[PDB]
Amino acid sequence: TQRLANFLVHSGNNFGAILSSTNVGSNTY
Amino acid sequence: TQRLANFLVHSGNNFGAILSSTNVGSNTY
Amino acid sequence: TQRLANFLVHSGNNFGAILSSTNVGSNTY
Amino acid sequence: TQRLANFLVHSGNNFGAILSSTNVGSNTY
Amino acid sequence: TQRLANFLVHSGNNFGAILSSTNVGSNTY
Amino acid sequence: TQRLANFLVHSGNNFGAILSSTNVGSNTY
Amino acid sequence: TQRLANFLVHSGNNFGAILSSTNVGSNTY
Amino acid sequence: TQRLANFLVHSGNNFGAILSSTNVGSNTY
Amino acid sequence: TQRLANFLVHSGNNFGAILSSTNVGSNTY
Amino acid sequence: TQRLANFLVHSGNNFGAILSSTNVGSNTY
Amino acid sequence: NNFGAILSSTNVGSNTY
Amino acid sequence: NNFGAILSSTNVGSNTY
Amino acid sequence: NNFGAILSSTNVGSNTY
Amino acid sequence: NNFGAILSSTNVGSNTY
Amino acid sequence: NNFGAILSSTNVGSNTY
Amino acid sequence: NNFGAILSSTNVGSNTY
Amino acid sequence: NNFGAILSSTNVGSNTY
Amino acid sequence: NNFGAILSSTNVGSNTY
Amino acid sequence: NNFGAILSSTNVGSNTY
Amino acid sequence: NNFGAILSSTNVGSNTY
Repeated sequence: TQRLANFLVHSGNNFGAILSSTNVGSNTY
Repeated sequence: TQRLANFLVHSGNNFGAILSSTNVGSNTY
Repeated sequence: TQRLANFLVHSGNNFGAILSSTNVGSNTY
Repeated sequence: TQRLANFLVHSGNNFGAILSSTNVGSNTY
Repeated sequence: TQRLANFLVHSGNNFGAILSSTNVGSNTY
Repeated sequence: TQRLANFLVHSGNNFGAILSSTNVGSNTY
Repeated sequence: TQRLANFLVHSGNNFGAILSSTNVGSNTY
Repeated sequence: TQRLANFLVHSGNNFGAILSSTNVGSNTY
Repeated sequence: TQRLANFLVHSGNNFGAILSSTNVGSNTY
Repeated sequence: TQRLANFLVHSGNNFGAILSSTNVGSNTY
Repeated sequence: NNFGAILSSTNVGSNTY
Repeated sequence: NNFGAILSSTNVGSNTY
Repeated sequence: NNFGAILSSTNVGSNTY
Repeated sequence: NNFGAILSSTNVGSNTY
Repeated sequence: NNFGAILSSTNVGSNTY
Repeated sequence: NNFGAILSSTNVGSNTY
Repeated sequence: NNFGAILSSTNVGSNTY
Repeated sequence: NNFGAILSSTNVGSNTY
Repeated sequence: NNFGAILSSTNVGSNTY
Repeated sequence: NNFGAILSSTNVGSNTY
């Protein structure tokens, strides 16, 4: 059982998520 | 059992999600 | 059992999702 | 048992999903 | 048992889905 | 323009969905 | 324009969703 | 424009969602 | 433009979500 | 523009979320 | 007289998991 | 007279996990 | 007379985990 | 006379974990 | 006469963990 | 000699939104 | 000799929003 | 000789928002 | 000789917001 | 000889906000 992962990212301008996990509620009652 | 994954991304301008997991509720009651 | 996956993406301007998993509720009660 | 997959994408302007999995509720009660 | 798959896509302007899986509810009660 | 809807449900044991909207990806690349 | 909706549910044991909206990714790359 | 909604739920034992919106990633790279 | 919503819930034992919005990542890289 | 919402909940034992918004990462790199 | 809807549910028994 | 909706739920029993 | 909604829930029993 | 909503919930018993 | 909402909850019993 | 796959994409132009 | 896959993408131009 | 995968991406130009 | 993967990305230009 | 992975990224330019 062997798992290998490789990631290479190049970003000029970032306004969002890269390799990220985001949670937002924004709920209304 | 062997799993290999490779990722290469080039982004000029990012406004969304790249290799990301996002959750948004935006619910209304 | 062997699994190999390769990904190469080039993006100018991103407003959505690339290699991403997104969840949105936007429900109304 | 061997599985091989290769992906190459070139995107100018993205407003939707590329290699992505999206879920949206948008339900109404 | 061997499975090989290759994908090459070139996109100018995207407003929908490319190599993507999308789910939308949009249900009404 | 008038819309009227009425729902009545009686459930002993639930393992699935009742009056629900579910989305599952379970995709593989 | 008028919309009226009524819901009545009785549940003994719940393991799933009742009047709910659920999203699950469970994707693999 | 008028919208009216009424909900009544009786639950013995809950292990899932009632009138809820849930998001789960559970993704793998 | 008028919106009216009414909710009444009775719960013996709760292990999940009632009238709630939950987000969980549980992602792996 | 008028919005009215009413909530009434009775809980014996609570182990989860009632009228709540919860976020959990639980991610792994 | 009914000009709307009448829904009746009656269950006699027990639920065991 | 009913011009709306009437919903009735009656359960006689016990729930055991 | 009802021009709205009437919802009635009656449970007779006990819940044991 | 009801032009709104009427919600009633009645539970007779105990909850044991 | 109701032009709003009426909510009633009645529980007879005890909760034991 | 090819026993696999060869995919070639060539685009000459510009994309304007 | 190729027993796998070769994918080539070449774009000459500019992207303007 | 290739028994795996070779992916090449070449972009000549500029991105302006 | 490749029994794995080879990924190459080349971009010539500038990004302006 | 590659039995793993080789990743190369080259960018020539500047980023201006």
